[PDB]
Amino acid sequence: MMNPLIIKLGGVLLDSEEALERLFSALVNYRESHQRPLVIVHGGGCVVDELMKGLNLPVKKKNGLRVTPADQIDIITGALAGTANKTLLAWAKKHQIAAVGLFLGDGDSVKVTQLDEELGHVGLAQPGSPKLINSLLENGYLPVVSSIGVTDEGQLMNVNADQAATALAATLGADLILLSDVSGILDGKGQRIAEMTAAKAEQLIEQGIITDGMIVKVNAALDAARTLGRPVDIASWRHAEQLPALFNGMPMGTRILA
Amino acid sequence: MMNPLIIKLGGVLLDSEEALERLFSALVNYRESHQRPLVIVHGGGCVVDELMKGLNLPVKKKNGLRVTPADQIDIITGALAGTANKTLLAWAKKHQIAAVGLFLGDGDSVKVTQLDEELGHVGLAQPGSPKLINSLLENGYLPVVSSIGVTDEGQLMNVNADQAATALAATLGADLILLSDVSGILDGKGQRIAEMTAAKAEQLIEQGIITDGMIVKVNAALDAARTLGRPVDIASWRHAEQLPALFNGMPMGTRILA
Ligand SMILES: Nc1ncnc2c1ncn2[C@@H]1O[C@H](COP(=O)(O)OP(=O)(O)O)[C@@H](O)[C@H]1O
Ligand SMILES: Nc1ncnc2c1ncn2[C@@H]1O[C@H](COP(=O)(O)OP(=O)(O)O)[C@@H](O)[C@H]1O
Ligand SMILES: CC(=O)N[C@@H](CCC(=O)O)C(=O)O
Ligand SMILES: CC(=O)N[C@@H](CCC(=O)O)C(=O)O
Ligand SMILES: [Mg+2]
Ligand SMILES: [Mg+2]
Repeated sequence: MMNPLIIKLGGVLLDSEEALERLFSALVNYRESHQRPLVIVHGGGCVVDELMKGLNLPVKKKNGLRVTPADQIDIITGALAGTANKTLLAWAKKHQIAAVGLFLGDGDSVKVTQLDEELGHVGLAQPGSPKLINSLLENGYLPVVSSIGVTDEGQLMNVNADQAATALAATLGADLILLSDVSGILDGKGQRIAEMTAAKAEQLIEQGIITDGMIVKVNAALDAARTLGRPVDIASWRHAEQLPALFNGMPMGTRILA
Repeated sequence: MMNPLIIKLGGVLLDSEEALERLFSALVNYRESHQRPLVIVHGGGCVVDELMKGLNLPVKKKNGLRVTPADQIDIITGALAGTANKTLLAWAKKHQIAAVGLFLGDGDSVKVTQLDEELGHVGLAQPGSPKLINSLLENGYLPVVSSIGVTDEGQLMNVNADQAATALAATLGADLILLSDVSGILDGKGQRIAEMTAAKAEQLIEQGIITDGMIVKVNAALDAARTLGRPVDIASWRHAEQLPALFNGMPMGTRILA
């Protein structure tokens, strides 16, 4: 089988029925026209931010990573490993896609350990075993993986989805594309930056151009690019007409060069 | 491979760390001493009742089944398919058990359709395809399945865990044991009833002895018993010393006769 292609899904578009319908329409068209096996890794920081409101809880992110206290890991796991994951599985079913929902601990796909006591139950993701997912792919299923993981001691961990995607990419030797709610990395004037290198990324970060979630995203992209030795793109899945070319490997956002 | 044994886990014991540690200890001991493949199906009505409190929402059950409005299916899916499911996967990991979390729609394991518009997103579970789970079992994994499902049209459905377990039992041609927070079905004086038949069940229900969740449970048990042609037990997993004999097939609660 060919090297898989991991499509990481994130952004506020995860809360759009029209966006999801358009996306799954394009996924089906791609699947039925390409032999390359697909794997979906999803985030859902928005679903969490909403549930923390209905719950009246605060949201603190220490440089892109959400502080996850022990008293909030269950709620977060519910939102990400449950709600977000099963919502995507429902859309796949609606589109006759045979999918299987998983989290990082299934088949030890992605190894996770506590990153920093200051962050709480936030995990550091690293390559695991590709056996389970490789078998699922060889049997014709579309794995849909959340970013919740678990340590060997049995503690649930919240992994930022971008880092989970990169770790899984190395595990599977797969290509990676990071889809968000913005047309790639934007510059000081808010215009799309076509190509990105580690040196340029550093500059923009120091200048304060790349902040919050995009800092974590560009770093995960660079890691994947140098690890896989292939370019990694950051693009938007907001506009239907661009979806086709996007999956075809066309530069639609910011291409991260190894 | 032998016919699997589905262990359905429910009750308030799902909220007990001591109970969970004791249970997984006995599961490991059973697994390492029996060739019969295990499959876990879990409920978690308690996790839901708590989340509906922190949210300040009402809980209505029309004869054992929780009314699930469209505006609550995502929250419920989060609690059951997410929190409850991943909590059990963490305990399995803690005990070196290679498990894989699934929901009813994975591999179309259990077919689900809307049961009644009066109930909202509550599903009617029926046998599906045993291919995915049979493969997981043959590869050495312990499937841990939640009771959330999805219709062919892509709508998430809340299935009462007892009914999901029975449907999966028929699908896999597996034996079934329903574990709860009570020592089986109790009579008018609150004493354990050793054996149960369809005729006796009807009587007790009409008399008001068997109510709420136990009505759904005894009915699912009877269906499984007549469908599989084998006895189905309803017992408690509260006391550690009883766990061994329980899994060994000893009468610890109420044995449902076909
Ligand atoms: N230079 C930048 N270019 C583009 N987006 C940026 C930049 N700096 C910060 N962002 C923020 O990063 C967000 C995307 O990251 P995030 O919210 O974590 O979503 P996700 O990871 O689910 O795709 C964009 O919505 C934007 O608000
Ligand atoms: N005759 C009865 N015998 C035993 N338990 C009963 C009976 N009638 C009602 N119950 C209730 O059924 C409950 C178990 O059902 P339920 O709460 O749905 O838990 P679960 O399905 O997770 O095991 C018991 O805790 C008890 O409160
Ligand atoms: C640790 C951490 O930041 N986690 C992410 C996971 C979801 C995502 O990437 O969208 C979070 O927002 O909670
Ligand atoms: C429909 C329905 O009653 N669902 C169950 C599922 C969990 C269980 O059986 O514990 C419920 O309480 O929400
Ligand atoms: Mg993000
Ligand atoms: Mg019940």
